[PDB]
Amino acid sequence: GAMGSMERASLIQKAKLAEQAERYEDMAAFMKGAVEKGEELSCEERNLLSVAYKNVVGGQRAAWRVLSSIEQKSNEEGSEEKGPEVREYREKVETELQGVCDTVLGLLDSHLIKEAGDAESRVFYLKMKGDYYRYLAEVATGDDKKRIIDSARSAYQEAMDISKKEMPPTNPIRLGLALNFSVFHYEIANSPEEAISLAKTTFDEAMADLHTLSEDSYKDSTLIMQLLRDNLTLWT
Amino acid sequence: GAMGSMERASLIQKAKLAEQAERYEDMAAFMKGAVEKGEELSCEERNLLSVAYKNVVGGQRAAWRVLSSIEQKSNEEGSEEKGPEVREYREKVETELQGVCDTVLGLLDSHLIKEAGDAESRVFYLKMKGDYYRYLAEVATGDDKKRIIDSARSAYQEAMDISKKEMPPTNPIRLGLALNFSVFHYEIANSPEEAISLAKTTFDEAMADLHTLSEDSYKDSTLIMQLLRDNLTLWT
Amino acid sequence: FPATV
Amino acid sequence: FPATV
Ligand SMILES: *CC(=O)NCC1CCN(C(=O)[C@]2(Nc3ccc(Cl)cc3)C[C@@H](C)O[C@@H](C)C2)CC1
Ligand SMILES: *CC(=O)NCC1CCN(C(=O)[C@]2(Nc3ccc(Cl)cc3)C[C@@H](C)O[C@@H](C)C2)CC1
Ligand SMILES: [Mg+2]
Ligand SMILES: [Mg+2]
Ligand SMILES: [Mg+2]
Ligand SMILES: [Mg+2]
Ligand SMILES: [Mg+2]
Ligand SMILES: [Mg+2]
Repeated sequence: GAMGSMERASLIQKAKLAEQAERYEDMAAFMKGAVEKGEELSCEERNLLSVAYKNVVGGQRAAWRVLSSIEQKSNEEGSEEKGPEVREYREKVETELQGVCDTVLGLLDSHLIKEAGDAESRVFYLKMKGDYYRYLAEVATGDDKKRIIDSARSAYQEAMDISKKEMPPTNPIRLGLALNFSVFHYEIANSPEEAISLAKTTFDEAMADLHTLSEDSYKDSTLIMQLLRDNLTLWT
Repeated sequence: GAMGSMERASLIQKAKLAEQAERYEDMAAFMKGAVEKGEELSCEERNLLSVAYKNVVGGQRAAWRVLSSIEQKSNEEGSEEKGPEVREYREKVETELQGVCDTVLGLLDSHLIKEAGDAESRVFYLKMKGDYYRYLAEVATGDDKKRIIDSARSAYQEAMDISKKEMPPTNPIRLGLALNFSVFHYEIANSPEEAISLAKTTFDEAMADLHTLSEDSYKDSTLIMQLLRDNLTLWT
Repeated sequence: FPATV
Repeated sequence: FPATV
């Protein structure tokens, strides 16, 4: 790997610089190099990893959606034939997206998840696993689509089971996991009622536990709770 | 070149899709492939070329400035030594920026400029030449800095001489050239008075020629004139 | 699109 | 930064 010669600490330092410079591809490459050193990641380091790849794939997803919409319009009655170029370029973007998702999944499988024993680390990685299978599912149209969707579901479910046993209802990781799994239900699994029920119960259970928190923890939890509320408002 | 097997028209089509998807690196790679087919570019195609590389290098310049500011702060009295990482990563970004500028300059030299005979095409390419030497100058600190600055100046000056002979004072290419050359004077050549004089005379000469224009041409010219005014306001 | 983190 | 096109 091209980062093999760079110190772990220098990779982390450079990932933080890359973030400041909004150079998210570089940030992701640095954090991939840091993961591949083989040591477990701290909380801060897990956050750098997640932010880098979230931003890289987020941009790919937005571009894929623009291209897929143009491609759909091209297949409507009365649309002039323009050749294979729209499909080819959507395929190009799609293949690069799938590559990034496979790279993240590969870091999680080799060997972040298996070394993560604390609930906060293990839930965080399993959530990432669900998220990157969800991004694969968004673009899947073949023989494996069902298996891809099930992979996402299984990862999210294991994370949920741990989170409910080991974390308080206000814990930001528990909250973020639930937010995303609720979106999975709505957008991927064709289960809007499940999505709504999960978002509502998560919100309500968190609300009831806010009284136990410091001001700073309250801020963290309520920020994510508002995203649950935002989704519920969109869906109801 | 990896685009050698793709039709010219398909490259152009894909560059337009890439633009819609805000995929400016792809857009630039497509337009590089289109230039390398060897045929002259239409106005629309010159615009695709310019927009793609403007956006790619613009992002690199913004990142380079973030990194250079962190590096400067690191060299102030009482700043803790943090190792070579800030300089290395600024150097990495810088080298990639210089690479992009060398790629554009290479397209202009092989063979866009020498085949451009009409004033509108030749001025446009010579302006680009000045712009990409200006970006090289922004990051230059060595033996060649003076020669890099002079390369930018010479390209801009040839474009200006043609523009003043062959185009009306409201022509958008003439206006954009003058805007940029004025910035060159201010930011690169340490010639703020020249920058101000050029912006003011350009604006005033354009104003006097607006009466000759259609509504649509008036809109085009006045949009760029406002940028001249904005710079004058910043500088006075 | 709905919110995710 | 000043405006360029
Ligand atoms: C190491 C660790 O415990 N990280 C969790 C931490 C919690 C606070 N936080 C956030 O709230 C945001 N990001 C995420 C990411 C992943 C998960 Cl599971 C939850 C939260 C970032 C802030 C800026 O914005 C909110 C909306 C989400 C960062 C990660
Ligand atoms: C082929 C050709 O003649 N192109 C010129 C054309 C003029 C109109 N225009 C612009 O005004 C803007 N871009 C540039 C780029 C380069 C030059 Cl020399 C002048 C103008 C784009 C629009 C959206 O915004 C204005 C401010 C600049 C596009 C290029
Ligand atoms: Mg070491
Ligand atoms: Mg495919
Ligand atoms: Mg349940
Ligand atoms: Mg051909
Ligand atoms: Mg250098
Ligand atoms: Mg003069």
